Amino acid sequence: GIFNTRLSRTFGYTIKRTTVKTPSWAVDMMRFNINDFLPPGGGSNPRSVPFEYYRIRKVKVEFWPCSPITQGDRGVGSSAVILDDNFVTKATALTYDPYVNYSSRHTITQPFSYHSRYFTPKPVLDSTIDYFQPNNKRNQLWLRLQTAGNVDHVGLGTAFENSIYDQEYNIRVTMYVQFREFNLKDPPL
Amino acid sequence: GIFNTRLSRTFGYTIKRTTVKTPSWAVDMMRFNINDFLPPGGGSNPRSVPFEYYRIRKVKVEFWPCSPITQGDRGVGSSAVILDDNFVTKATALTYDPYVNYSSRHTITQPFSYHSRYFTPKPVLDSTIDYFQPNNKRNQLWLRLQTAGNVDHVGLGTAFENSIYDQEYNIRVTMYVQFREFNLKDPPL
Amino acid sequence: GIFNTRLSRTFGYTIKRTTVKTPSWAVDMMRFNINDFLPPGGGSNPRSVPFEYYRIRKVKVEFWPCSPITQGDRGVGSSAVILDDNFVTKATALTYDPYVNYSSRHTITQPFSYHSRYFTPKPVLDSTIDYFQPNNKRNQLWLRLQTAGNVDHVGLGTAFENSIYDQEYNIRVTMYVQFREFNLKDPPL
Amino acid sequence: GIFNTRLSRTFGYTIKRTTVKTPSWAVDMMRFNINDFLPPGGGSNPRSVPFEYYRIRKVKVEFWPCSPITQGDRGVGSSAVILDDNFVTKATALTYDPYVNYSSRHTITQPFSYHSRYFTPKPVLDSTIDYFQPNNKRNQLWLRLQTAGNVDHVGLGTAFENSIYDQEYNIRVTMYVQFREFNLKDPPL
Amino acid sequence: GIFNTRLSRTFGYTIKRTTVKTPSWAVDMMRFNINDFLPPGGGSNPRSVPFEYYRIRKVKVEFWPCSPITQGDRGVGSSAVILDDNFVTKATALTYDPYVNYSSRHTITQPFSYHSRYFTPKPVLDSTIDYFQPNNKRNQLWLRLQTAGNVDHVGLGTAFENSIYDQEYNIRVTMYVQFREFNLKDPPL
Amino acid sequence: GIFNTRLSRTFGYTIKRTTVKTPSWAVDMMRFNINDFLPPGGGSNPRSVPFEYYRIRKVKVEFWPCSPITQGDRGVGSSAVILDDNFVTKATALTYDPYVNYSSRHTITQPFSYHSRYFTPKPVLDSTIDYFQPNNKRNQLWLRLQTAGNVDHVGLGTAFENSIYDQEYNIRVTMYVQFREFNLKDPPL
Repeated sequence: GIFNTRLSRTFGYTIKRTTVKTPSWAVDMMRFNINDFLPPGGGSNPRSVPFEYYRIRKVKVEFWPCSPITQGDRGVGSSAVILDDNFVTKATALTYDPYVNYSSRHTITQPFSYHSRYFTPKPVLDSTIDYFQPNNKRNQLWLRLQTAGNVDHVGLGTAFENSIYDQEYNIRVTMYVQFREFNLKDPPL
Repeated sequence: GIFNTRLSRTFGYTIKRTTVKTPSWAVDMMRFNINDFLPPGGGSNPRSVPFEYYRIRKVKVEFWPCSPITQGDRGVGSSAVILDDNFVTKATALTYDPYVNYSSRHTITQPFSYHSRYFTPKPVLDSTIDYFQPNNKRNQLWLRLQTAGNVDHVGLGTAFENSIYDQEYNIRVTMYVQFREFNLKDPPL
Repeated sequence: GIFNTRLSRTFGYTIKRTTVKTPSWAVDMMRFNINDFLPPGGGSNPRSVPFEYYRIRKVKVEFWPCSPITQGDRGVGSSAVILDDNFVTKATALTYDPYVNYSSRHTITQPFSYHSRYFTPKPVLDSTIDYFQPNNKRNQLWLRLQTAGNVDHVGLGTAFENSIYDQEYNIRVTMYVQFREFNLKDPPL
Repeated sequence: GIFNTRLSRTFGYTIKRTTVKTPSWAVDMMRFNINDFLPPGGGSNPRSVPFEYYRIRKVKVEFWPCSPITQGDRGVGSSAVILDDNFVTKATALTYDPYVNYSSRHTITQPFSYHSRYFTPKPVLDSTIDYFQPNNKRNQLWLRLQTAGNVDHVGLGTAFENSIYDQEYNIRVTMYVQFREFNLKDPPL
Repeated sequence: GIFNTRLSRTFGYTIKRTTVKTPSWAVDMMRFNINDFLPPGGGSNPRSVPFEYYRIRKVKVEFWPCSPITQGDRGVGSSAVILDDNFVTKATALTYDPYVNYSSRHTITQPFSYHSRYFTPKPVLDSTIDYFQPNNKRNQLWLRLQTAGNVDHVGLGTAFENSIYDQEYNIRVTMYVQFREFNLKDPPL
Repeated sequence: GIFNTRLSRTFGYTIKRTTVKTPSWAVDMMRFNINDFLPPGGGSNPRSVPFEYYRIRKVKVEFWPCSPITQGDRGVGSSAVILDDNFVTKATALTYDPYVNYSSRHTITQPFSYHSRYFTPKPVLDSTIDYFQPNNKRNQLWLRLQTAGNVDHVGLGTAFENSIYDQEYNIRVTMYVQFREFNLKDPPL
């Protein structure tokens, strides 16, 4: 019983100002979990979408700027796809862009420019070995939609060039999911 | 955002014994409401299936017998489709089968025989005028999936021939529904 | 060195009687392990079928009744396919059939009727995440035929309607397996 | 339930040295039994390959030398196929090669040369009459895989030319068999 | 960012002499890890090949002899492919060749003969269950190139026939690997 | 063993303000060396990319502005391709644009506009004679990837029109290189 749908979530991210003169970059990570998109249900149905299995097909991360088009001290960054839960260490002012030479690098124009990334994440099945599957719609694993313990999906790391002014963003993540085995429970009343 | 699924519900019905010698029939009615198939949800989602609109496409009423194949004093009844909420009055021992000459009559062999009816019900929009639509999948009205006040659908009346022995049945109603406009709400936690 | 064969096993299951008047259902689970079908071997060959690897292709669960065709208080249940080791909790008299709205539900006529289910199970690789593969004969994983520690396969849950009389069944599970790498060891004597 | 497989076995054979000056030959025989290739099983399965019937299709006898390529006093012998259990009498130093004029003679170069023979043996059904079947894959008799009393198959006799030095060989017999009627027994535990 | 290359490594293996008269075999195992082929890098690049992911496509094990062609007491052994990390126990003088009846057996002529094996190994993801994938270039899992903790690949076991003389070998393993996601890091200086 | 890849590097350039009223231009040069893109390696591998030879195919110089779109006193400049290491002398306020009549001149809109130049540089083999090759992918010379003494490539000179305000830029140079003869060294550990 397949049901392809779309789930979204919005949150903020700010790159604080720095008095540093050099071009330094601010590094951070981004994971994706389905608990943040799918709330708990009620009653005999533990989740709000009554299905048993799921598998995330795609994610769309949108960096919607919060800064005016008149803001100066512009910069240039990079967003890369990291499917293994080993990101570059979080840094405030690093002397280089680590994600620049990555094959999945897209340039981030800053601060007043929109940046989208559309990709297929991978689940963290074993963080010790960090193995994942290649892209195959027919062979992608089905995970279970747990009650409160779903596994973290992974796949984006960023590097933003710091500035004299604060750079704020409203980040909207949209997960395109595919469920299976409609499992609604209908007790009497 | 269409999602065709199937919802079921099971309950009992008994035709008590009678010392009456004549062939008399027991008349009863059967309505269908979605509250009995779809429970209330939890949180910001008032229902367990997160959709706004619905329309019932078909219903399958199954009279599963509870009586052995050795039971005597067998009989013959009738099930008809009544799409307007004006049934023959409920009777214990009526001297005739009212639903026998109906164009939608199917014979009910009793007591140890299975009887199915598969049809398209109609909602009770105005019980004073009792108007309904003909069968058209493209033009069928969409109703709202209310929280605790959904409208009764209608469409089956029965007439069972009484017997010296009690005739029990386990009735399984299956509604084939079609929802629209996925409306999940995901607050933080 | 492929060898497709067929292994069987027979055991009993009883649904005890209840004085409860309502229609209640008895819920139970069913797992499949190869230790119960393949005994230990002897000598340098740890198992009786001299192969290294295996993968279960199909299982046929047959509910052969033990009850006469004259037994009354008949009922109606459901059998569903559960490929993830999270079954509905075992219950003696539950007020509803949980497996009724499942997409893999087959109706169980009770008590004197035969019920078969033919499906492809999945192994329990990680019970925490509960991931499994879709059906693909060419890409199905090969497991190792361990000596005394094989992994449990999963895939059936049932719901039987209780009755005044005891409902007994002789359940015959047949696993259609596929082995690989003939590994017979022939020491002297 | 046919299962064609391959069973092997390795053992030694030595032609001891002789001070005799003349060219003399050492004669010996070679039978084949399935007890030497198939060990006893364990439990309710008396054999390690769980089948009832068998029939030997082919045998490959390989004389793998043990002697260096620098060894002198080389010689020339003969291997013939003897399907009736009446071999030339075993001799240490016979004044001629008895198997030389046989229609199934292959020359054995000695001592450091490989010799293979690939043929279809015959079972010893009656040693008094010594009757056997011609080669026909469709009409070949099925024998029973006994527990500890299988019948000897026959089909090779050799004649090695003696030498001043010892001539050792590691003989690897490979039987290509065909079983029938999978008969595994699975008691409880 | 795919880069198919070839990595090699050379090491020794000796089968010590034995006074035992019988034909006995020496059993041993062979695993493959990428730490032994890929050294650690320097600086911000933890490895010498600047890539993130890898997957081993093929391995070529070459037994290059160290013994002269005049060496006697020759023998015959077997090399088999064992993709599950459960080898025959290491033995000094075992009375039989365990790997002889394996479907992946290749004969090892000893002592002065070259033996190659070219196959696709499998990683040890779970040693408890010992599951692996079949050969599929498109669906083969990508592992992470860890810093100092890579997972052992597996796939060869051997059985060498002992001798009066020591049998030495120089074993050259060549792994044909496929990397992904060039991840060079270029800090200033 | 060819490997085409892409190496990047980012740095700043500022055109300081001037009280001069006339239109004057600021002249500067730009060379390219591979030491600034490829760091030193570690151990027996002197460089981080394990190859012997290289040849630079293309370079992309990107002038990413740092100034707001509201900045006035705009200007117009020129960027030209200079493949011989004899640039116009560096000047702070020159009374004309020297690179304006060059055949390889592209107009630089200032200050808030992006300027890219994509071309094929040439190495400085002899600065006394200053000879270079025409563009030919098949005949381009292979240089050696030295340890700490690589030769400077050349090919861009600029002329920016001065302003009352400071004009800052973040310059991102991307070199598209082609290596040869994979030369990884793997000592033991």
